[PDB]
Amino acid sequence: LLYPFPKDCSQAMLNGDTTSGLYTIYLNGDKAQALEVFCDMTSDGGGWIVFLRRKNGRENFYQNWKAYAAGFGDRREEFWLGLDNLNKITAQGQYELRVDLRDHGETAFAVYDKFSVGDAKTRYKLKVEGYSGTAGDSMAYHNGRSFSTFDKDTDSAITNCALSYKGAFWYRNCHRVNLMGRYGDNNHSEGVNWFHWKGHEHSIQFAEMKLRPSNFRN
Amino acid sequence: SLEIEELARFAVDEHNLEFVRVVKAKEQGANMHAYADTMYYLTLLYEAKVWVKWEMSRRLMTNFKELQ
Repeated sequence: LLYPFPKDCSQAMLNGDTTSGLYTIYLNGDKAQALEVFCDMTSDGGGWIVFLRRKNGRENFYQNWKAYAAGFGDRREEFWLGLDNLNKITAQGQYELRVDLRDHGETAFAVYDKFSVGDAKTRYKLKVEGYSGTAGDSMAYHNGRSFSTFDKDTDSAITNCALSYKGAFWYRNCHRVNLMGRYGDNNHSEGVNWFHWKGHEHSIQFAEMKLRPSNFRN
Repeated sequence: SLEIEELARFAVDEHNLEFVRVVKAKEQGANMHAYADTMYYLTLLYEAKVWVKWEMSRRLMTNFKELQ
């Protein structure tokens, strides 16, 4: 193989793997640091590590700090990859973020040219910059925020955002994105929300967040 | 109305024009809680977008503005 220990789904694709599904990647190409991830090899040029999937409400996203740090779920179905994994992957180079949204036969997407997640000491501080696409720039509001769960609030929050809005996120006061919100919940701000596409009173049926090196575009 | 005028004057100052008056003002995008961050859409003719944000600091609730 071109990359015997591929460090992301873009190296897996460059190895000649063109089918979406589960692949073993190796953090910093280290054989001792295997991670089985879902690769989206068909959307927008492929080579994407999927790190969030919402599609049917079968999985619980109203989970504590430890669950969000570690990851949870079947990576073939609804899941969250884990903030420690996102920190280690985004530290490997310069990654872009893609968000794919589908609802009742309508589709939209967002791309952010720069996406990184800080380590646990930073409470997994979000960097998200350079919007393009059709879903609307709802992540800009969240740029610079630490992560919060119902059991770990911030010293800057007016309300417990995770408790109030039935999820976990890089909340401010509180969100324009709530993709780890409560499935099918059209109550204001409580659902699978992307404000600049469907507002706060519309829970989206299908959402994926995914990342790959930004240089893959060229 | 006094608060809307202060937002409109703040927007002109941050852009720098001489503020005359507010033509139109609408708030949109807040989550459904008291003291939620909100965007003001101001017509003053010019169209301005001004954040009104809230944060706790040492258990005190603080309020600040940003020109979008």
